[PDB]
Amino acid sequence: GVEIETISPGDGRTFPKKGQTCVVHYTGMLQNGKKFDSSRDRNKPFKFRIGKQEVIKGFEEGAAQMSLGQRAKLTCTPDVAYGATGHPGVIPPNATLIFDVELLNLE
Repeated sequence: GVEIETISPGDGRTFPKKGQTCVVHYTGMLQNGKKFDSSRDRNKPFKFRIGKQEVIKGFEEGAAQMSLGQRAKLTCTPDVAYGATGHPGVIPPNATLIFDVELLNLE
């Protein structure tokens, strides 16, 4: 269950398709917790492609439901990212993730 809460500006028409490699200034946030990840720290804005199951399921659907210049606010359910397992030491079991996602890409 990916629940978008869009902060408005962008274009709203350049939608991500297959065979497209995109660039995101994401920022992790644990719900009822602190930060765990930020692409804004390293200033390398995480170039990745669409469809090849690189990212988790919750971030993959939320990326496709955006457009260029937009600023979303994800809420990834446990069953789509880690909630059975949990990423070891970093993400606990049965976790619900919060993402500040900005798509400033190409293609």
